[PDB]
Amino acid sequence: MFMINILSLIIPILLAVAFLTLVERKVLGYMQLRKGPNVVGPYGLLQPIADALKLFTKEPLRPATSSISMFIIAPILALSLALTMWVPLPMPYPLINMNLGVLFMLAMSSLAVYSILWSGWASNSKYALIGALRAVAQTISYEVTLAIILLSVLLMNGSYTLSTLITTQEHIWMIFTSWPLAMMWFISTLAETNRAPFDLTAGPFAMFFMAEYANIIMMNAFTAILFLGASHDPHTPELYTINFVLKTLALTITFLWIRASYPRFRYDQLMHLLWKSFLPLTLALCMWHISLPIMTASIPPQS
Amino acid sequence: GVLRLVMELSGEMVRKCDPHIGLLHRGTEKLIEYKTYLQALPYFDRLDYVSMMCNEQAYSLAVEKLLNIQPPPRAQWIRVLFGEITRLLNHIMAVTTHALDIGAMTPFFWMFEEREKMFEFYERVSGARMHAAYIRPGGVHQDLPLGLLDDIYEFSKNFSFRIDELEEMLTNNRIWRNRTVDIGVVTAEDALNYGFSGVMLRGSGIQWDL
Amino acid sequence: ASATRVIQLLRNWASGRDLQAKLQLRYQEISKRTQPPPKLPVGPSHKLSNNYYCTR
Amino acid sequence: MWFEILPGIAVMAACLFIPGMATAHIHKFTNGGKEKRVAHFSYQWNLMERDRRISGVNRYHVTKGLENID
Amino acid sequence: ELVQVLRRGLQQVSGHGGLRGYLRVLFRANDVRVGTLVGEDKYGNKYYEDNKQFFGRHRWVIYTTEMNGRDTFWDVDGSMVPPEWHRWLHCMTDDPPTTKPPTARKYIWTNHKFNVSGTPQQYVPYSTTRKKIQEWVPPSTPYK
Amino acid sequence: TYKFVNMREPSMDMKSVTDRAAQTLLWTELVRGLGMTLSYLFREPATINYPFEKGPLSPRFRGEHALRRYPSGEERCIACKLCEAVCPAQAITIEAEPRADGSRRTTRYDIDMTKCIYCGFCQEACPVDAIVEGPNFEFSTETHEELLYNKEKLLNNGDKWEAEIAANIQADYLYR
Amino acid sequence: SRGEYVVAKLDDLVNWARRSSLWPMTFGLACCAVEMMHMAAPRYDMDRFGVVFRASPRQSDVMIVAGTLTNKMAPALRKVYDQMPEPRYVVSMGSCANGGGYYHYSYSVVRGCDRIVPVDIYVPGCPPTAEALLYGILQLQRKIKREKRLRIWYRR
Ligand SMILES: CCCCCCCCCCCCCCCCC[C@@H](O)O[C@H](CO[C@H](O)CCCCCCCCCCCCCCC)COP(=O)(O)OCC[N+](C)(C)C
Ligand SMILES: CCCCCCCC/C=C\CCCCCCCC(=O)O[C@H](COC(=O)CCCCCCC/C=C/CCCCCCCC)COP(=O)(O)OCCN
Ligand code: SF4
Ligand code: SF4
Ligand code: SF4
Repeated sequence: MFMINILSLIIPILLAVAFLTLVERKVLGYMQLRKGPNVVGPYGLLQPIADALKLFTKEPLRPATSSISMFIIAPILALSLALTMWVPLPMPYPLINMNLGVLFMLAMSSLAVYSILWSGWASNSKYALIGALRAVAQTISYEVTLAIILLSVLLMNGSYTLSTLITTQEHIWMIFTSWPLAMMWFISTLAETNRAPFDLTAGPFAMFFMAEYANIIMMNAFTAILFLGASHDPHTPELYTINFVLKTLALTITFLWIRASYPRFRYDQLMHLLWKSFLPLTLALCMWHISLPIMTASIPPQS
Repeated sequence: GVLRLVMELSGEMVRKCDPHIGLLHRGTEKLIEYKTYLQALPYFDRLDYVSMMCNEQAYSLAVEKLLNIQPPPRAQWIRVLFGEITRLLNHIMAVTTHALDIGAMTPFFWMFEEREKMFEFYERVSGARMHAAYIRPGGVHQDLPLGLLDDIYEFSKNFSFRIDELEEMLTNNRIWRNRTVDIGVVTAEDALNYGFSGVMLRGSGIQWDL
Repeated sequence: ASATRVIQLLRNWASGRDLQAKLQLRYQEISKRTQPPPKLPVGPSHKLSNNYYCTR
Repeated sequence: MWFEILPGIAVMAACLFIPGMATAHIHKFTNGGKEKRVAHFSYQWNLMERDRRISGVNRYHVTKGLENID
Repeated sequence: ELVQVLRRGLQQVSGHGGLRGYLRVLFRANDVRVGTLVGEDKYGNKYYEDNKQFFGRHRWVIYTTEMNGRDTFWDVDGSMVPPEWHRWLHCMTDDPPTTKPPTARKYIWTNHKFNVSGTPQQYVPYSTTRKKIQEWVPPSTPYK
Repeated sequence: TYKFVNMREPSMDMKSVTDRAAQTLLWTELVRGLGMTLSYLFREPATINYPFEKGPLSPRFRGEHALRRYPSGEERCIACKLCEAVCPAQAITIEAEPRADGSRRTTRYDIDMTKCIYCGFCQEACPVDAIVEGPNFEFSTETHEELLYNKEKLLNNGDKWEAEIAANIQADYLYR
Repeated sequence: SRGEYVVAKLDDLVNWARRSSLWPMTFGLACCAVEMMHMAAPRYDMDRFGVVFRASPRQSDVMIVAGTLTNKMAPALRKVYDQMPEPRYVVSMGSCANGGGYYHYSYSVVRGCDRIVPVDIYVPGCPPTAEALLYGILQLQRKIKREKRLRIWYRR
């Protein structure tokens, strides 16, 4: 019954990313003294379905000269990576129990830039290529600090196994052990998914949108598991599932809140932000988190 | 609005910027020559269409100066009141669309509710939300309805909190400051020699207000 | 505006002000949509005498 | 009012309930009512292989107690 | 607190005639508020007010399901309001046409019509004047 | 009298420098802006439920045009052509002649509604209150041709809206 | 029979989906754009009908011409219109776009945007109220609801 498990992982995620559009519209509207969609469906609830059908029945505008191969490949890679990044996560029990699950998620996120590169290349435009290059540069820049912050945090866990993160946070959350790293991690996950204040950039358009929103939800779930450790009772995992889902929803709504609250950076300003504020602090706190367990004789078990 | 902008870039930096205008040239000045003064009044509503009443007042004052007459005191007080209301409308529009273009977008809705209230005032006085054509070169078209002043007072006693919320979203925000500070710096002498007026002068320290 | 006493406290704390004192939404405090007839006085030149146009 | 955002969120929450819960139940069903065995480091895998060989049914989760010691 | 607001929601469900009326109003108007009935319309529109709502929401109309010739269960529009209720509903006056009705005339339409654009009964412009120059008519008789 | 908007000098004592450093490193003003947006979410939206609710209007509002008539049912227009002379947009076209009873009436009265600027000069130029600009604004059309009104269409508009038009004129005529 | 019943229901579904999510791009040429932004302001909240604010041309369902179209601007508007994916609709807002308006007798103004692109709905006014533009958008929705593409294909 492994195929049923794969399907019960894939399908609910796609429904969640479909209704996240509704939630975002509703939340931004109410923060803007108005409503979101409240006409299509009893409480707007049929708006995502109408959006999907309309998008899937509209003419697709193939560039008529661009590389059709990469034009079709880019959304495939984007959505495949987005759906793959959900497999490693333990909610409480993971679909695939990987020893180096964190490294696997890092590698998937690193691949996620080929879709941007290929979509920019296959637009047959100089301006869109400029935009794609900017997006790729921002993404790689911030995944640097994601990797460094992540290993610094994992030094208190003892391994790359994501399940052990539940064991590490049995008594206290990781947010109390390292809140500065969590702050920079949150900003880096904003900048990684091209979300405001870092949003400088028919069918396949919807495919790309689905991939981006799935990446948003997965990144927030990863943040919740990494820094907000729920308590897991082996004889009733549904408590852990509900707690983890609530925390993930809170973080996604916080993304919407941030989008509704701020202006956006310039390109050079966010580049300077990273390279001159996050990287120095990230290196310093990596040094500190290497030294800390040895100084206090609190090194985690697994080797 | 509608704008074409041809520029030359060396990498990130802007080297040259040449704006192309005339995409909204309707030929208003030639059309005015075929109308009477009254018939030519409504063009000034359409000129700067965010501050409709102020445009009307300028034309009316010019025609009054040429006619050698003067509006009565009540008309003048009405004109100054609605000129200040129009200044509120225009500054809301300018600040919130600036912020929207930068990417803030929330104060736009917050303040466009107030803009809707001021269109209610414009509508009560003239029957039209924007192009009122209320200020005529002899005064104003019609008297204020009986309950208008009370509603204006009720509106204007809550607006300071709206400006405060705008400032809380914008003034001390570091992203906003980094987007605005030291951008487009213009000296007083250049502002004067280039024909600037209004805040473009006063932002450079020139003390001038008509 | 009608809101639960707890919602009012939450929104007041988050904003930093008293929201109930100055509300964005208009209520019965506005003027009536039916008003008494006006009278609208006449101007200075409505005299019956000493009002030749060449003097004004 | 704001609570009219709650329906969609609820729907979204229900969707995010489905994967994890499903996994748990499947791990109960294919593992004889117990959590799926974790096998890192290859000593754990050796334990599972020994269990599978001594079950008599080629299934590691069929546990043999003292009733099998004779 | 929470108990009070849930009781008010329950009263809203009760005051629309039960569950069927609740879903009817929710799916026809996307609103389930209850207000005092102000008037019935001869075409079937119903008019409600609630002076504790803020300005703009204190008056509303529930449209009839069948106006002159079309089913209007879903396809409603604002042009279906007759002029007297139009004047009241836009807050041009504080007085509904029930307490004081409009003046009666022999030329005023007894049946209001909605916007008939895109229907066979749409308006088609034409010149309402006669022919200016009329032509010469040759005789029917032979000339030779 | 003039004011200074940005002529403040930050204090350089250790406590003020530490406060600014705490603002930089802990994002205090960003959290303040988030707090205002959160507070602002927890209040009533300003949206009205159109078309079941309508925005406020006034007796003075200028909408679709209408030709009126006297209580006997006889039309007020006397073909004086002042509305046509005053129209800033040249949107009114008029032709007249003596009627069968010798009355001074129009045979043609067109208003091009795609030329009209809805200034209402025509109704304030009329000496008999014949042409008015009524309170209707929901008269959008699917073809250009149906926005070119002739005398029959405008007289129909008058007969259709006479109740509301007369009430509005009663409300507003003492200000004119 | 079932052959026409199935296409009738499927056409109804496609029409509902198309009209319940109308994504407009707006040509804010002149002061009718202020009234369309007032239609997106909190009081009317066009987004609550499924009509998003400021869609991109490559994913736009309807074009709203709001302002005067000058001769200098007409080719750009036609170029933008051609780019849009089909099915595409055009709403003409205000006197200037409907028929030239107050600049009809000008040397530099297009006497109606329907010389350049076909128009589905004409919203009159100078400017139309935001409520009048909302009435026009809902009229376009009803017009979309009336159309029936699958029946024509089945019966041809
Ligand atoms: C599992 C396999 C899925 C495959 C793909 C299928 C797509 C998903 C299926 C679900 C679609 C959801 C349909 C929702 C339609 C109901 C909307 C309803 O409320 O509309 C009303 C009903 O109108 C119409 O009668 C609805 C017709 C919709 C289609 C009817 C049956 C179609 C079923 C065919 C599905 C089979 C597909 C075959 C190939 C996949 C009219 O309201 P409207 O006018 O808007 O709004 C006016 C505004 N007011 C009311 C507030 C004043
Ligand atoms: C005794 C031994 C103790 C061990 C050492 C511990 C000491 C720690 C003290 C300092 C730690 C603070 C570091 C935390 C992060 C600091 C990074 C930073 O401050 O960068 C800012 C910039 O940071 C930002 O502004 C990014 C904001 C982007 C918008 C996003 C809004 C997010 C705010 C809402 C709350 C976010 C919640 C985050 C946590 C979530 C948890 C999952 C500086 O840039 P500028 O002000 O522009 O000037 C630099 C040039 N001089
Ligand atoms: S409202 Fe103005 S533009 Fe329109 S017909 Fe009357 S006078 Fe002419
Ligand atoms: S409508 Fe009035 S102003 Fe115009 S021609 Fe007739 S009587 Fe004269
Ligand atoms: S149509 Fe009227 S309101 Fe719109 S831009 Fe032209 S003159 Fe202004």
